[PDB]
Amino acid sequence: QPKPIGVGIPTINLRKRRPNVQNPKSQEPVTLDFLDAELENDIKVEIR
Amino acid sequence: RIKPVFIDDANFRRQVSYQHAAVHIPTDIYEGSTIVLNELNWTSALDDVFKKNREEDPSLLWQVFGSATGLARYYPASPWVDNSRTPNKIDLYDVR
Amino acid sequence: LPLFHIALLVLFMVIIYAIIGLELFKGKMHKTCYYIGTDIVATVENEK
Amino acid sequence: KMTEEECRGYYYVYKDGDPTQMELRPRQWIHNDFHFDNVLSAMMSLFT
Repeated sequence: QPKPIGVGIPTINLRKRRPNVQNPKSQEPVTLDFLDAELENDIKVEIR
Repeated sequence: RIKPVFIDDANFRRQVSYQHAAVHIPTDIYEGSTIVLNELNWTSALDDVFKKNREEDPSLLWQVFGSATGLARYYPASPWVDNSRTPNKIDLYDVR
Repeated sequence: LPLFHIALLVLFMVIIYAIIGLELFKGKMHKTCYYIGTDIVATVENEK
Repeated sequence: KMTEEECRGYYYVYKDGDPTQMELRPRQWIHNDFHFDNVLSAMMSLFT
């Protein structure tokens, strides 16, 4: 899908976020491995 | 400056102008240095190649020259998503 | 040796004014203008 | 920026010293208020 790959659990701190300061959004690529887009056998590893 | 015509297009879900190339300069880089005004002077020769590339294959998406001084000259011309200060969302995009 | 009585008169004026201010302004400077729902104290460019 | 030809354009300032909370400010070549250019200004500065 057209959405950034996630890492870990997100934890935001509301109490530290000024209302109008323009925090950056994202710059990472969408690098989704093959063995993480399907169910992973022992045969699909050898095909990969 | 240039005041572009900006037809609305598909293959780009926005309004583009096939007449000239647009230029992006990082927010904290003065456009008016001698270095910047010398890149805008010799990169102007790219627009004929931009147009000829696009006329040989009309299904072509962005073409960009990203320069080592921070500039990015892309074709076709299309307004940047963020004006730095006209809305309250400032942009940090460096081609480098 | 002569500056004794003057110092003994200053030590009691400081002690009297400490107690007066302790009576009047004790525990009054403890609220301030935070941003709403946040722990970032709100000020302007040169305002302490 | 160290000369007047460089001190043009905009720049980012970071509130609270936080690299994710910034603001655009036009940068300007500012002269001090008590400077030493002529002897009248130097005399004012030395007075203060």
